[PDB]
Amino acid sequence: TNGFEVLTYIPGEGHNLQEHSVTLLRGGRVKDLPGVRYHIVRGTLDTVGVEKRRQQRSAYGAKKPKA
Amino acid sequence: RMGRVHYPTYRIVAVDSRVKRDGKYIALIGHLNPALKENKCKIDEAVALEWLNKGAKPTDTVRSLFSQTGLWKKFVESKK
Amino acid sequence: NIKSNEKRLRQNIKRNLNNKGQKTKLKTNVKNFHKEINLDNLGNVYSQADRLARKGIISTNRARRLKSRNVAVLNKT
Amino acid sequence: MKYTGSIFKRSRRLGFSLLENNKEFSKGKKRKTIPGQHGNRFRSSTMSGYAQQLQEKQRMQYMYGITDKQFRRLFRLVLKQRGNLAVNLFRVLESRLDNIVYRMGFAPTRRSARQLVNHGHVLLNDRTVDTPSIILNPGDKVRLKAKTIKIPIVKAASESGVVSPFVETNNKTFEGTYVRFPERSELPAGINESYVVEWYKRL
Amino acid sequence: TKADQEKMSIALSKLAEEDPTFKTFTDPETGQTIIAGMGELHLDILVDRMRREFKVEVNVGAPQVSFRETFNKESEVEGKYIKQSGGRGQYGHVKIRFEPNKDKGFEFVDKIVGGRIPREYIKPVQAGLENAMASGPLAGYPMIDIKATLFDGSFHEVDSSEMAFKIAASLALKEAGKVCSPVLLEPIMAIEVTVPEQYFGDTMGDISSRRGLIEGTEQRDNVQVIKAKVPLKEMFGYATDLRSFSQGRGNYVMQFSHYAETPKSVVNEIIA
RNA sequence: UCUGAGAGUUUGAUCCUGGCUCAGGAUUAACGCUGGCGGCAUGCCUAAUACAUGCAAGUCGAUCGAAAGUAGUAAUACUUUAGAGGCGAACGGGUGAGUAACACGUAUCCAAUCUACCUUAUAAUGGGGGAUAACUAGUUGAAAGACUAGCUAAUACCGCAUAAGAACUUUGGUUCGAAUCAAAGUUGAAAGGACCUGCAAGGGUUCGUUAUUUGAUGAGGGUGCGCCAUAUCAGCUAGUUGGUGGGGUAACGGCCUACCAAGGCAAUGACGUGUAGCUAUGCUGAGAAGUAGAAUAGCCACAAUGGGACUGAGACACGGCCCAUACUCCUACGGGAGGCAGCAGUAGGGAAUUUUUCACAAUGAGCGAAAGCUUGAUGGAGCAAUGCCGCGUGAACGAUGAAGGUCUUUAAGAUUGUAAAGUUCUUUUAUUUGGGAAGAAUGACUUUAGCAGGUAAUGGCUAGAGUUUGACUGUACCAUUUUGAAUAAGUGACGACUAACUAUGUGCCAGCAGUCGCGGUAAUACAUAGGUCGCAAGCGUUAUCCGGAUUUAUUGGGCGUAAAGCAAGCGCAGGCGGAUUGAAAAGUCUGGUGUUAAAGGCAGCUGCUUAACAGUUGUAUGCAUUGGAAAC
Repeated sequence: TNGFEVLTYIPGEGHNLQEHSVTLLRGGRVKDLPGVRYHIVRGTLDTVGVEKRRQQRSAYGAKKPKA
Repeated sequence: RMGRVHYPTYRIVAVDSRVKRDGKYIALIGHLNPALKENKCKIDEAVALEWLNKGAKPTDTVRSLFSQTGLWKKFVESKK
Repeated sequence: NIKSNEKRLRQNIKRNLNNKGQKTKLKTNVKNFHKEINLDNLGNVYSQADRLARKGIISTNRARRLKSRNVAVLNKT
Repeated sequence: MKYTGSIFKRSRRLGFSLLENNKEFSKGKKRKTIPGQHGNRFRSSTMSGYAQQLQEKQRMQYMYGITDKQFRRLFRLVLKQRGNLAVNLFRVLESRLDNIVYRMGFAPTRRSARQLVNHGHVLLNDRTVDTPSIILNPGDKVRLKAKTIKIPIVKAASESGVVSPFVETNNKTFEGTYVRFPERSELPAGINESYVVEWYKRL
Repeated sequence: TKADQEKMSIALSKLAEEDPTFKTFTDPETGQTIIAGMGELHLDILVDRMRREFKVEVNVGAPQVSFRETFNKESEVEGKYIKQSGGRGQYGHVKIRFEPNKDKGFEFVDKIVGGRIPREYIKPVQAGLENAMASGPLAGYPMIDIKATLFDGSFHEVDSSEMAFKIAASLALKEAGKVCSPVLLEPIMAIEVTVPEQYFGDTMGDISSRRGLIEGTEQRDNVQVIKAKVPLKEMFGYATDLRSFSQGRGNYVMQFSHYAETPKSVVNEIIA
């Protein structure tokens, strides 16, 4: 939201980058990618979100499965 | 005052009626819960006598308890 | 502003002009005593101190200190 | 969760009946095997000191249905008293209302006792209790005024009374009373309370 | 600026709560933000709210939906990438056929019979093709409608690796595309216009003068109906060219038809 | 005895120096998925950024004249005050920009202070004057207002009588800069209002006045200690360091002035710099301590910004004033008006921090004998899983285990799973019916009994009186109060640490990722289905404080090959320091005493559904005085 142009990663399968996508991130280091310590929350204001998972959909924000 | 909502409490204090409450006190005299009226208190009437000798009028409704302490029998009628 | 401040102004402005007059005449008495030393102006200041210190116009300490100083410097005359 | 849901499923992996033995012993057959489609030979490939500590703690709260925050509450309460804290805690472990009602011959299961207590059929010393976690104390009288004739469960428990010295009861008059603190020998001994109190210093 | 993009998206949030009928698209290829409007006054009032009500200052341009690319008659070239960048040797070499396929996308056919390329390298090379067509030497749009036929290759020792073959295949694809005179395809929308009588000749002359594919008449119950397969660029101002001539009493349906060959004039216009 | 649990991690391998990660807590917590509710609070930390609107601190007619209106034939009684006069306003609430220092806290000193309204204590509570307020009429404009001339009241203002008492002056009489008495010199005391009584005279009640002596309160002043880092910041300093006189503050004080000089501080770090409201304390550890100073409580600073003054006991006054600054708003354009770091609410920001909600029911504060008035304080109530505590979504029995599905891999079995079906029962909660609070054991209110100087009598006071006060609240909850399983469970992990794996897809790609690391051709590491396990209306993710980390190791580590010995010597200060005898005990221990508010916890008790929590009771660091101790 301020002037801090820094790296980040897209955690999870696929992506929803729009070259202007406003979304939320995650703080945490990744060992294999030096200089990168950031991610993107899947499903915040731009990202679609992924359902049908007993996995994340707690993280990687996605609505509770509907049946 | 203190306590909880639906659970009032107010420790009776012989405090200056012109200075705010919930602060430093020369001497705390008694306590009472106004929710359920049973008149439980820890009044002293020993240093309170000195306070009344040097004014120190407590809060508005303390005079009723003053009647129970019976100080009127020993404070106002003490010159005759 | 509020009406109460207006009433306080309407009062204390005139009370302050009155007090200014009293203080300036006390000042004039002090001046006349500074010109020459005599018992008549000593009595004048004696009266004025009681006129002004009676109310909040002049503090008791200030009046007592000034009269003590004047009578002390008079004691050598 | 307030309830484990399926209670025989709890005895599946544990291999211990919460009843005497009849929980998973007489329902058609005796299914005391651990669950899991991935089931295979497991004799010494899943048991450790940490694992046995978890097993003891798990069966301990399963016997009473204590939630984590209430578990820490009871831990602090038994900290408030001195002596051998493990055995004192175990004595407090019977201070549950539903556990006592089950042990008083007033409910065939502690689960039934809990659901009666929440329903409001119980009277604890002129005070109906809907929370079944209240702490017992010696010298407490209970009543079952009117919500007991329509309940066959409470009567069936009454005829199948339980003998206990730490409490007194007139099951034919629907009367119960907590008399004294319970004795360790009257209770199962496979549980080790020490390891859990060692495990509870993490605040 | 990208900050201007963000502030214009804030203005979009403000202006979409009143009437969200306007559509906004951020194209992944053309890039410029397309916003829909009714007419001159509608766009004007949107601009007025943007600059005065919202204090948002953004430049205004022209709508962006560009093209597709393909190429001419077939040819066959080879790719030899003997190279290295980082600490050791690298090499790869393949031989593929670059053939157009008018109605089919990427297609692979193998011609390895003498063991020139192991099956392990059959699949990566395909990907090397699938990424190589993405750029064109005229304006850079991806090349589609191509049939690829791998013929030969050479797997060497440890110097050989799969990505080296992919890069060699990419070189071959680009070289053959340069040789085989690439061409462009423009989007074409199918527009149907139904007018009682008034703008028969008007629309006829507009389509004939501007662009479009037409054939005569359709005579509906009491109206004249004309369907034109017209380039999507020709819709620029057509919404008001027809409406102004119709005094606001015009309507049509805009549906995308297909990509069609670009004439030489379009070849001269778009290039820098 | 208060009181202490680690795990993995280099490499052929082993430890070691030593880093890393998390297992644990906490959080104004934020976010995701979801989500009935009880009770306990709390609920801008971003922008002291800018704000509409309302309240936000006003009261007294028995202080005063008179005005307006009702009743009344009038007088007069009554209703309200335009205003004056008295008091509250400086309470209180909110903020943390500023401030790195008497500021907090703490012990004491004010031989150098003050402190209405409230304590003690006495002297009385007059004689007048002359004025204006309000109003009337005119002038200027739509108006706010402003200006001009006439009439007056006040417990208002100002002289005049005496001053009990004080204070000053002088003399005599005191004490280790002191305090007390006597005489004389001088000065200046009040204002009346209401009521009862009294033919009246006058007397009394009550309010108020004046001055006097004494509490308490609050403020000011004195220091010691405690109260960030920065030397890749060594000189600072001329009101500066002191002295004499004067002005001056409630008092001392270069606080300031005139004169006289040139010192003063600073290597034990001033100054400069950035970082800061401080404390009790919240949390983390057994603790030494760290964390931050939530909220609350005490203290200090501020009120759009810089000054300046204003009365008042008390302010340079959130919501008094002028100037100047900056802004905003209105102006029919001449001129004016104002300052939410008050309650909220509103705009921006962020991930985000709520109602312009109700009654002043209680409490409190203010004004007033009195009634009565104000009270965006206060108490509630609204909202939020934000934390805490607590409860349901069924329960009794119930099958070689219903149907389907899963694995096994067609075969059985298990498996989902007492979960299911089935019978029976129930209702806190969902929901109908009646009950249903204390909170007000207060406060008003007059007659009675009594007390009490008076007594002619009201009134001064204590024991009973009801007309008196509820938003909360026909509220929680409760008699199967109506019916009814009906009104309701997700989340993470499952290669190891870390208790949790099968089937399929899959091909170092897709992706997981706290670490070790997995996945390049059947992956118990990824993605799905099923299953397992753990917590649960919370579970997952992030940030940040700590434990773990004793990993800057007095407590509680080393310096040879790892990180560590200046290349060495002279080597000041300082630190450490041979023996014997004495005293003081400065240090030290210890006894007596005071202080260290409450609240925090530790423990007991009480009220809660045990419960968190609230109240009751005590528990303490530390400092000072005094008596000892003699080892060091």
